[PDB]
Amino acid sequence: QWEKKEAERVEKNLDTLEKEALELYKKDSEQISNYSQTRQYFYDYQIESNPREKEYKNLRNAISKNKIDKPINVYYFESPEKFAFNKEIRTENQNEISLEKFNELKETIQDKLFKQDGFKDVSLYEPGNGDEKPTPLLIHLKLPKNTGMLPYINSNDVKTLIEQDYSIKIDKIVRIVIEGKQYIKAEASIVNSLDFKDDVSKGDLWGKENYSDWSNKLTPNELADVNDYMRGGYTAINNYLISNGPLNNPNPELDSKVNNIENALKLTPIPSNLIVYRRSGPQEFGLTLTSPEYDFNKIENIDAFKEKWEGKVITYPNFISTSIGSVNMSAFAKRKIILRINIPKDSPGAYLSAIPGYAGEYEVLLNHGSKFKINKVDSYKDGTVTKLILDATLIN
Amino acid sequence: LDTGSQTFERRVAAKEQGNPEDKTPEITIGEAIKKAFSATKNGELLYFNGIPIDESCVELIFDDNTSEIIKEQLKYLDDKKIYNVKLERGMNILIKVPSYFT
Amino acid sequence: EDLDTDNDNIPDAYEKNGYTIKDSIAVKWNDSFAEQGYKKYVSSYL
Amino acid sequence: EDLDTDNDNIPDAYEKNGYTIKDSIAVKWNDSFAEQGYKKYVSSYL
Amino acid sequence: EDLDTDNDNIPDAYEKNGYTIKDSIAVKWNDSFAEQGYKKYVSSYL
Ligand SMILES: [Ca+2]
Ligand SMILES: [Ca+2]
Ligand SMILES: [Ca+2]
Repeated sequence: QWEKKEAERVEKNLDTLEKEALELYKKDSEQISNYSQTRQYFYDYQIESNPREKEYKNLRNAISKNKIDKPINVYYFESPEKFAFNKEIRTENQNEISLEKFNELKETIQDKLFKQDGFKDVSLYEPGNGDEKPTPLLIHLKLPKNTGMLPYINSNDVKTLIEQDYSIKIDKIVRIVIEGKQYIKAEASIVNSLDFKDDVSKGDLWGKENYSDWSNKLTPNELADVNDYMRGGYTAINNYLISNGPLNNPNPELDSKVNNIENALKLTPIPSNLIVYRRSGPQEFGLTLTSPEYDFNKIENIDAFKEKWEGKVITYPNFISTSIGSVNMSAFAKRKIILRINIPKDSPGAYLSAIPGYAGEYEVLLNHGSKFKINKVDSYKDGTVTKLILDATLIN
Repeated sequence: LDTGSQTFERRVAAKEQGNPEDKTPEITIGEAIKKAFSATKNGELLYFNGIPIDESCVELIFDDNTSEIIKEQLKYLDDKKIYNVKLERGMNILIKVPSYFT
Repeated sequence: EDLDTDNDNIPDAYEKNGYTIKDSIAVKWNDSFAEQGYKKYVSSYL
Repeated sequence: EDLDTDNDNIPDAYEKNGYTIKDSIAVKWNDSFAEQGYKKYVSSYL
Repeated sequence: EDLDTDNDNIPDAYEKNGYTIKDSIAVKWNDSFAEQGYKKYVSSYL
């Protein structure tokens, strides 16, 4: 009864708009959670003028009002598709889990990183009798200190609503038996990182805070090649690097060009873990706008792109100019693939847009030839179009 | 266990007889006594706080059912010591420490 | 197939034709392990 | 192959063959660390 | 990511070698600030 009264206490000493948000959540958590997941990938006015936006904000600002003082263990069910397991572990009626499917789920979640987002309802105990057990996969996570967790009551039980803004690393999975059915229990960890999903104000603030003292320690030749890379020559450098230079056409002055722009990135590494974004076109995945595969409203297209790229390692021979804002721009509003790179600490690269005078806004650059492992491929709908988000990570 | 001045009561888990799906590990009466009283085992001697509670240094009292079970089981093994019976879920063992011993 | 109408983690065919429990899991009754100590159960699948 | 039927943070083989606790995680019982003071535990894996 | 086993906001190395609190954050004990008024704490990391 203590936790009951504490949850009913927290749910009275808060704003009335927050009460309205949470009460709307008590019935329509589906589309609210979908919005908290896919909200960051629209336009500025699209985000602000959206009706479901503000109450999200409200409920969001409720979550952050109740932080915990010590790490807390939580448990929640999860579908295996959330971890790029595109098949069934066991039918919801079956009771046993095959050794083969277990080993497959093991080898497909061995050492990946899965970024999370949106609202999530969790509990503080293992599910038992009467509890809802929808999926054969149970995640046991440890939330760190200062993590907003709002307890609430759906008129019969108590739940803990949190917002997840981290990436999960599954360590070990085990077979469990609950009430005569076999489940998979996975141990997860939190791998925090820096993120500025839509509020790019904080983003470029931190950027020009950290890299204002960056360019003032460069040689005039490298600053020259950096600024003529910025001002149009980047196209030529990209189609020179992807033209197989160092093996087919050794170009001395362009080799000097590329080595000076590459050394102009390994001087002040990225100081923390960043969540960087980049819209891109079909020409990088062996596709074109006139191909039928680009029509991602086809279930078979999403499935084939998953089978062809999910869990693979892409290698980009040219430089990857990227942005730290999930918001859609008009310069590349026609692109439909969104690569979401995770950059670790002490990584080569730099936020070149610290010095004004560039077309690309909030743009970061990292060394060419660094591979990206794709951990997850999911999709969302911008208006009528179906665009794909590609949770990937820098694998050095 | 009854030292003479104070007693110590213990419950030790044992396996059910007619049950294949009972996985309770099966120990002997000596191992059960050592576990239940934190006794120290030097070589062959079992010691409580300062008292030897060896099978020969104490008096083992049972009820009729336990006395029966132990009597029947002693006939089927060498080294006929009571501290080697298998503790079948219902024993009522009472170790009594003697007041005078040599 | 395996179908659980009453939702008690024992399939219908097992409940109507016979089953036992091994490692906390319901298994279809085979007479061979009548002598290993396992008992045969039947119950209502509704 | 690891397996925890009763879901009590101790694998099945460890419970049915012996284990001990080191830094709050169950480890398989090696006969070496009996002189360090560790004890050997057995339990029901069900 | 430093190791905290018992989940009490103090890492293992700090608990077993010496620590002190500064601005509500546990920091590794340096003997330089013993005269600033800080005290050296030790506790069990389990
Ligand atoms: Ca049934
Ligand atoms: Ca176990
Ligand atoms: Ca600690």
